[PDB]
Amino acid sequence: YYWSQGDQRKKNVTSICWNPLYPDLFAVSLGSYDFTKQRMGLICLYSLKNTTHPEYAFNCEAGVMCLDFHPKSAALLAVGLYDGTVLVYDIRNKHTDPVWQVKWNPDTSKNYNFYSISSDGRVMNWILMKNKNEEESTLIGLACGLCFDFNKFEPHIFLVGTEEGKIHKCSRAYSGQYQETYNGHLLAVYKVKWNNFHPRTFISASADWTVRIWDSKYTSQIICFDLSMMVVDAVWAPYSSTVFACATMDKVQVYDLNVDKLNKLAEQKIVKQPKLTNLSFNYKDPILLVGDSHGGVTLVKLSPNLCKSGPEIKQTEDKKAMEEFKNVKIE
Amino acid sequence: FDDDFYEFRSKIKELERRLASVITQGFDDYDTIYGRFKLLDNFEGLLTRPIIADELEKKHIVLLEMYKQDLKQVQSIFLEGKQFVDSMHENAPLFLNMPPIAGALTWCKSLRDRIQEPIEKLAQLGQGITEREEYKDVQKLYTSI
Amino acid sequence: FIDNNFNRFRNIEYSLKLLHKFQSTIKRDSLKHNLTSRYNAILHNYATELDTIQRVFQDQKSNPPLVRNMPPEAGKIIWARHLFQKITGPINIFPENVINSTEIRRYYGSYNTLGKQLTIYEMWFYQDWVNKIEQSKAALQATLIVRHDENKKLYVNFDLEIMQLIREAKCLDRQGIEIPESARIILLQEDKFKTYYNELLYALKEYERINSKIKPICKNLLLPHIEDLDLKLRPGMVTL
Repeated sequence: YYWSQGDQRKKNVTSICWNPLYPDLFAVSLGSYDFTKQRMGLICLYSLKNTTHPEYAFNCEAGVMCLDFHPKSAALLAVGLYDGTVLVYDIRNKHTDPVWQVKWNPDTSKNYNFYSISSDGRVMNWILMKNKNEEESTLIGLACGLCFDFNKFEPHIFLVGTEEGKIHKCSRAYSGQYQETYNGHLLAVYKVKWNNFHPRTFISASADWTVRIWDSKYTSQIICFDLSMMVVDAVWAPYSSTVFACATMDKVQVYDLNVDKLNKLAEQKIVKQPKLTNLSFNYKDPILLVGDSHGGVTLVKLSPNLCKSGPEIKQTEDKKAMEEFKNVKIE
Repeated sequence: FDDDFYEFRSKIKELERRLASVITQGFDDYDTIYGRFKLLDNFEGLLTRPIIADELEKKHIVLLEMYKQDLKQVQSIFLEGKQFVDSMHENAPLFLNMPPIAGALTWCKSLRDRIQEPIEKLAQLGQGITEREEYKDVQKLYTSI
Repeated sequence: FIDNNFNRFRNIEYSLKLLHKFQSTIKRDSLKHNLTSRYNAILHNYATELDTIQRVFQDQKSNPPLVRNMPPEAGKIIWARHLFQKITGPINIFPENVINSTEIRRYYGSYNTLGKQLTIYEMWFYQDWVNKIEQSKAALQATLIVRHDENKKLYVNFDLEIMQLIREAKCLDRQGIEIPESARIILLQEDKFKTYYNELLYALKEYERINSKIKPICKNLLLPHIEDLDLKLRPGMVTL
């Protein structure tokens, strides 16, 4: 039980992430409302076996968000500043618009590209070997939405849900090459992910509490599924099961579509502290880690729901075909 | 024909996008006028394809604006001493080798050639815009100069 | 499964999605009978959702913990507009299928009352907001914003004006509200002020670094050069 309260008693967890280079390493970001404390902005690092408090941190009075790590291995750290700028730090070392999203594009030959979606929608991208990083390199793409999801197999293509109620798609060759919109349910979508399995399946979730299986091969979505709290964070589970999860108000609603229908497979309120914030599952153990709106951290383990091990694994492509069948049924 | 076009336009345009990225590389590669113009005289056979004219017609405006500054910078160098050394039509004779009028005339010859070089380029395509209106606006002024 | 038309979901509108799925069944006027019995579950869970919306509005925008780049007033009016839009969907799906029984009309009464009240409250916030900036500028911000100068450090004079007009133009553009000419132009001028203050910041920090390296030795060739590096700023240039 590692319930971290380093300072963050008056902070609010904005993001939680894990490290592939160190599978036992996790980095969290929070935003503070009380300035009468240690410092401003947040990036905290710690391992699973290390002391509850964050082992390593970065100290400054700079509010920092849009955090991501070097793609090959944890050697460089990138952050998208609140004023549209971008900063990069050597890990092996001691604008009228904010940036919304950030991503590394791994080019193994050299440094790895940087893409930042701003709060207006427009996308920027660049990379430079000198990391003291100079934003002089830059490219701009005419982008309308805020959270841009990229195509796992073909990283140049991307999509987004816009406030106008559509879901735009395009790619890196031209920002205007392919400017149609996904219209599965045609709602103001603010979240997108991709099924981390065989297909080119992605998901997009709207302000109207609607979740949408964008199969890249289709213009009409597969399973127009539907549930309160779909504005907020969604995720594909790091299991063979295509498990879905939404989480607000110290409450998580969980879907295991691999064993049951689109009704919620589990739901859990948490009394540790109110208003759960960002979460993290690791593939290794079901020690699920979560933050709270009070800035604290916690974790629990429910191993019986780990895996079903027969239907999730090779029947999952059949399950996606079955979802397309459910579309033919909708028709 | 239109499936032909759906596929071909998209792909040929993705290739025009390499061509447009190298229009960007035009400046992205060099810091000096004739490095840039090495790369510009590089793109001569480019003028037979009306697929570059898109990003050209796009990039031409900002390119014209940048080039106009350099010509005005040359005029400012001619009439006023620059920061790294005093350069003027008067040409303060600190040292004398040939007639002072002679040295000043050599300086003015170098500068007028530097001025004529970009002007001819703009009437063209690989280094110009085929005489658009903005070109005429820049051209009256720098012709007077 | 007619009960499942709702039970597939905890939301009326997704139950209505399943109702829309049921299109082969419209041939028989017997689902319509079960549809007629279910119209009441429709209306009732609609009522549940809007009662939750009501307790939401009763906790006005100032009460929840908002984390963003939107002023309180713009966030307030936009949250009210979004609640109004969230209510509108229901109040529009309400008629034309249950008008006959008018239970829906009984509930539409309270919903339209809430809508008019929301209109009035938005109007009040706008009375507090729209001309607030006009007063601020015409009284103490549009009277020759004093450029930033230095005596020992950089003295900011109208940082408040900077931040205010930034947020104003940004939120007005984002919400699609008309920006007055005065607001737009004092915004452009604030952009100028901010860029120039950043540059002067850099310059003063340069002098600071140079002095930080000079003073360890206190040489009498660079100390007089330091003295020569002094300049004077008259009042005429404070409006450049």
